[PDB]
Amino acid sequence: TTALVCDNGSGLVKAGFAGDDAPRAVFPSIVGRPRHQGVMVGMGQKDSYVGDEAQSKRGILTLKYPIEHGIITNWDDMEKIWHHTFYNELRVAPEEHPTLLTEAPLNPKANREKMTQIMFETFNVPAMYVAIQAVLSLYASGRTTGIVLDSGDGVTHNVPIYEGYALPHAIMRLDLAGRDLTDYLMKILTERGYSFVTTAEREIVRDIKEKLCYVALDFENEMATAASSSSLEKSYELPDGQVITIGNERFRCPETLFQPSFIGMESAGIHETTYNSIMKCDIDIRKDLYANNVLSGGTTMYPGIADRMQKEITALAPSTMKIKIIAPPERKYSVWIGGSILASLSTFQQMWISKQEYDEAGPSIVHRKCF
Amino acid sequence: RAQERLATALQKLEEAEKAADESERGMKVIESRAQKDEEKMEIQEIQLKEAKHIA
Amino acid sequence: LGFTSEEKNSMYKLTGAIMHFGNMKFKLKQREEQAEPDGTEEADKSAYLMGLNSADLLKGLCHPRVKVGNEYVTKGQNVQQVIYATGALAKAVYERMFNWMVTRINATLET
Ligand SMILES: Nc1ncnc2c1ncn2[C@@H]1O[C@H](COP(=O)(O)OP(=O)(O)O)[C@@H](O)[C@H]1O
Repeated sequence: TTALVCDNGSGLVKAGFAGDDAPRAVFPSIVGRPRHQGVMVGMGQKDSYVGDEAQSKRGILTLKYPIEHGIITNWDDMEKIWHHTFYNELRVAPEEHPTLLTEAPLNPKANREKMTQIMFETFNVPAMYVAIQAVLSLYASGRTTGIVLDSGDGVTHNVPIYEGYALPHAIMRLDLAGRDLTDYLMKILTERGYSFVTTAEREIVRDIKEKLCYVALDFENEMATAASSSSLEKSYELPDGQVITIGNERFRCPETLFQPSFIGMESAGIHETTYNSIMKCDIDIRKDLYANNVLSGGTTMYPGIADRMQKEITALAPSTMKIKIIAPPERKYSVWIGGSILASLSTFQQMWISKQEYDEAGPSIVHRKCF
Repeated sequence: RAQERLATALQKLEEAEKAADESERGMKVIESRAQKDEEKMEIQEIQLKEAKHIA
Repeated sequence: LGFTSEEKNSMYKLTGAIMHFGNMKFKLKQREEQAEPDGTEEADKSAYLMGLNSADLLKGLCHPRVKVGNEYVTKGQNVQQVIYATGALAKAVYERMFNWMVTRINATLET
């Protein structure tokens, strides 16, 4: 028997089998519904497209995300997403496969409980288990000690771990992520006359961000050089034309991660919440944590983010300490890699939540020692 | 009109191969400069370690 | 036996390539955890034997590419990982040549 590893996240579902090097099914977690009339009789069109199919018909659908900030807010849409993942992208019968799911730290309890209730009643899996994303990042990184910064698409968090013991009082969670960066980039593109208002134009803006944005090493000097020269201007070709020219908002967008006041948040940047989690930990492990600062998730994929975060954390920490930032090239999939590793471990086979345990104890079995 | 946009396509091809050969020569000179930079930065990282050790 | 002289020549050279795999040398990078080759001579000669490009084989050892859905992303490696990969490659090619030699033997014997 094999276990499935479904890493949902907020905006990119990626699933596969336990024991592979990568997910075999990566698609956006969107559910589209047609918003126009529909004239051709006999077209036999459907009522809701999910996944990558909804990306080809953006000009006709209104796109919803069923997961806002880690939290699932539309259970019907999420059930559709899971059905698509099981039957159309993977082509497996979920009644004969254990399933490992992930979630972010410090979410509501009903999210997790309703998740397992769905997975047992509707999809009828034999076993299941929910894992923290940062722990799986640390498995895939090849470490057992380090502070992991997992910037996804809805939520960012730090989780310090030492020798396999997680320090729950030092976990930080921040609701600034790729979706907020996309909204900020849409808002500041209007300074040059481009306007993207539709949910289908949000995707165009996301592709722009992924392809052109980067983190500046020195924000003020980059602003000065963009004001003076014109060597930063880069062009992008929309699905039609009118190539858009992007100047300093190439790096003003991801700078929101280090200055969350740009989008009117009160909190501090990711470098500063990382340092604060460190100083929140004990004193005997701070050196190892400084030396094992692990990045993962898609929002950590900008060019220059590792160097920027090292500069900031080095300016913060004492001078006698060597700061190191681990940023693999397969960061975007680290949670899935770690999930596959963990589910393939033979020690883990006693940690699943079997269906009989659930039937006898209710969905409360999930927060129990069966974590 | 076919020969017209044809001639423009050909002159675009000329200047485009110009841009391409500039791309390749530039990337050669810049990869040489790069390798030089990493040689320098590694030798100076080792020298920084030596200095802190003597300190 | 049924097989030509070129084929014995290829067998011998393949075994010599397996022998040349062992002397490869890798170092960590400047301020990262990535493996990069310092010695390239045995790499060049092993590629010239194997029928591949030396730079291409070095790139394939230091930076594997894996399939994530419909895209390819490059995986990172350190010295221990690249050494384990080299050893597994050598064991694989040897065992492969062995099994195929047995197939050739059985084809010669076949009535
Ligand atoms: N190369 C890139 N540069 C910048 N941002 C990226 C890049 N690739 C993906 N992203 C951002 O990462 C987000 C997806 O992150 P992901 O790892 O899928 O998190 P989740 O799985 O929780 O949705 C997207 O919103 C996208 O904007």
